[PDB]
Amino acid sequence: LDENRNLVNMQGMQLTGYPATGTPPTIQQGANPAPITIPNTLMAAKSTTTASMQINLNSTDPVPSKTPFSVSDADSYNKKGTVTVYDSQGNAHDMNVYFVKTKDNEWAVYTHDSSDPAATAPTTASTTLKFNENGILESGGTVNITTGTINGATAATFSLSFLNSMQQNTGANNIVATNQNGYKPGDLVSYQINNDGTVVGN
Amino acid sequence: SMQINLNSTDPVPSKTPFSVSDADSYNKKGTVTVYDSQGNAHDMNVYFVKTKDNEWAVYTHDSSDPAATAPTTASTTLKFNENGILESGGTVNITTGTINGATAATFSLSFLNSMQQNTGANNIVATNQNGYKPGDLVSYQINNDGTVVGN
Amino acid sequence: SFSQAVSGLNAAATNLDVIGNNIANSATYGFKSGTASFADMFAGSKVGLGVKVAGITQDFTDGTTTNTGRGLDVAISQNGFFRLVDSNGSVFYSRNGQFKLDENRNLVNMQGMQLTGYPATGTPPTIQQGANPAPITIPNTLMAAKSTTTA
Amino acid sequence: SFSQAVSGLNAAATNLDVIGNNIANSATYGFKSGTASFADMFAGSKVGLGVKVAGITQDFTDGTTTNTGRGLDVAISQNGFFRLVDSNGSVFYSRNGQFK
Amino acid sequence: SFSQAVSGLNAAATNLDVIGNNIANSATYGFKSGTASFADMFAGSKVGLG
Amino acid sequence: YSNEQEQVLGQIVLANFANNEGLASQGDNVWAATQASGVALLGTAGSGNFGKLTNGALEASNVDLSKELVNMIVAQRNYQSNAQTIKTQDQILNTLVNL
Amino acid sequence: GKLTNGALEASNVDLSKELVNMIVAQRNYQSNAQTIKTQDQILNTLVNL
Amino acid sequence: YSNEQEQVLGQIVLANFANNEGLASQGDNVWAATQASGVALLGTAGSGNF
Amino acid sequence: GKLTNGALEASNVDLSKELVNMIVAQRNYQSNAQTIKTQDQILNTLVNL
Repeated sequence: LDENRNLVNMQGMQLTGYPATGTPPTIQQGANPAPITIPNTLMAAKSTTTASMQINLNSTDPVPSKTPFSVSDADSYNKKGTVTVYDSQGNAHDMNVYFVKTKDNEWAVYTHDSSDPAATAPTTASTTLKFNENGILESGGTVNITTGTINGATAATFSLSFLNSMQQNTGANNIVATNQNGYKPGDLVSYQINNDGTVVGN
Repeated sequence: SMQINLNSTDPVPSKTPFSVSDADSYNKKGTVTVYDSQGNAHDMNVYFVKTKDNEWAVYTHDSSDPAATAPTTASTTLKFNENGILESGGTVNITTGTINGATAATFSLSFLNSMQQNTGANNIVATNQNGYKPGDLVSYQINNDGTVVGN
Repeated sequence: SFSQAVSGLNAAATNLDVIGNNIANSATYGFKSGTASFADMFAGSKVGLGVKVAGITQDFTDGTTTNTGRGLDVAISQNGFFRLVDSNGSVFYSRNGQFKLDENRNLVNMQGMQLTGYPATGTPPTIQQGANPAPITIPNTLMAAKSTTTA
Repeated sequence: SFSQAVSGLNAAATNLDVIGNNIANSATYGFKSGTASFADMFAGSKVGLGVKVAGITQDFTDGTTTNTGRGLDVAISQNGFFRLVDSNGSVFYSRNGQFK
Repeated sequence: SFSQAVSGLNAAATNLDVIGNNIANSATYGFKSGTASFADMFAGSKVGLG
Repeated sequence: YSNEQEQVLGQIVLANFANNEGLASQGDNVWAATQASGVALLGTAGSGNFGKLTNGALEASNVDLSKELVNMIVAQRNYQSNAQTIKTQDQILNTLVNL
Repeated sequence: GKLTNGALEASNVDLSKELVNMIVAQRNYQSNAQTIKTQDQILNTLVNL
Repeated sequence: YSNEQEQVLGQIVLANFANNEGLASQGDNVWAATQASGVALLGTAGSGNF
Repeated sequence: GKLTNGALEASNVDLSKELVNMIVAQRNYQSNAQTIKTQDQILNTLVNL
């Protein structure tokens, strides 16, 4: 690895290969080979556009006792989960998702941003998950969610998904999977060459 | 040139106004060593103070000049867009002080490619300048492309 | 026609010298082994004119960390290089962490090269992570007292 | 060529002499161990001319304190050195506390 | 190579010295026993030096 | 200090390079940055792209004696093979001159 | 530091460390001797041409 | 000296030439300055081109 | 310097450092003999013309 960040041999000839273009970068094989370079260029942040939360629900859960909803009161809801998303500047938004059982196989989910101190607590249903005769999610698996505006950064709106969520006689409500496509800025830590020839920077 | 990365989560310093002695009065301090006409080294200190989200006042001082006036006015203002990219205020013409009668150097300090996002903390990515001091011949070489270079 | 045999003998001698040097510096804290890299020198004809040494490549893999114990001793893990300056201001880098304080109380290694770093200034002193690196000193002067201003 | 191996042998011999001095001095009140520090001798060429002994560093770690029952025997805990004078007035410093 | 066994021997010697010191203070009012804590020394390679 | 208070005198700076193989060794276990190695990137231990510092310890050399001895054997054999080639050319030239 | 009366500061030489270092040093010395032997054979080969 | 004070007596000078190859060897591991090598530049060790 | 009674100053010849120098000087001597032989063959091929 020379001073200009190119992969060269002992004599200085530059190694060539298919370059990566786009966001997220992928190898475009339709282009002519170009010298391979490894810049330190900090990686910018990606505001979230798609988030997913797969969860399993208990059938035997009783309905919340203390109507109405309060984000402060624990006994006011059945479950609470946290998903970390990222805005245009990479700031962390901690979406708390609240599960309240309304009727049989019907679960209202509320969304509240806890990272923004001036955000109002939701009072109306964000979505109503409907589970069929046996866990099988029926409707309401996808909802548009808008972040708060924190420290002048652009609020990131995204589609949050509950696909493949199930509601059966599970012992308790616990989160199975949470994923999101956003990330915060990062600096180059390492580089490697895979057995398929791809150069990957971590 | 000074490429820096700033954190968007930094609180505004409490101690107004900015004071060089007061560490609590500014967010970040950096140093760049420039050279005047004769060759004396001027350690220009650049101070970044956050005022409002997407706004950073920048002050400059000369740490090599004992007679340099205390900075009381903001030298410039960096404004970053909602995506964290610098929009305006990235270039400013700055003049150093006079040491032992040497002519002060007026140079353009540029904060190009500086970005404000959610990093770990305020870190200076790179600093550079095109001035230097007197140099004596140490070695010579002939490179691969035939160019003769003296170090 | 010894064009090839002489070059091969020279390359073998260079490789053997590199191996012997690696053997000799086996107990040199901060030493990295070296390996010669060879290349052929075909020139117009297909007869294979000879061989040449394209260079000597270091092996910058971290060595075993041995707790000698002496406090000043500092071992470095992963990437990084200790920064030193000689008496003439030139900048050098070393992985050897065997340091001592000289008579002027300046952190130096066995060869007297002054260890550098970010100095501290002010009252109380703060690490000037921006200030250009300076030689580190450990003065023995008595520490003054600060009048109580906040309790 | 020969110089690199000669320097390596000399450095190994110096290390072994330091080890022998330490091991012969295992029973010596106030003695401090020694360790040889080596440095390479690159000069212009990348071939690595050899190694050299940069110096011998003492290890001033406070040793175990052993009682003897003599009133003139005193040991320096932590840092500090006994100051002594010879016949000519020259000054010297020693950690050994056996006085008569 | 040798460094691994050297580190192991030094750790064993430290443990032996700690045990001997604890035994020597079997009758020492207000004394609290000591125990050495060990940790591996992996560095880059998967060999796990010492 | 003795007044139940401490001071900070300095912070050791670390250097990282784009090209480790480009550093030219000047001897005395010391490296110098040149054109091929690029400019030194300065920082602190444990932050950015720098490893932390171990106190009371020294980093030994990464020279394994077994590999060095085996490579010495192989290089000796290669040197003797090249010497045999030289002898072959010597005999060829002697044969031609004796004509 | 303070002074303790009626006692002496013993040496800080730990014997096991010295023995292990001696073993390492001797082996290093033997490796360098092997290097000298190899270069001696090289010079003999070149002379006997 | 014996009075616990050192005194300097002189400094060794180093000479560098524009053309080292032009020096006329006089034997006894000794070189002499000539017109081809040019006038010797004097200085101190560790500074400039010394 | 000081005088120590009941003691003798031994020689300062280290055998290891000497044997190595003996090997090196042997090689130098053999190289010079090889040069002599080369000049001898030079004179031979000139004479036999």
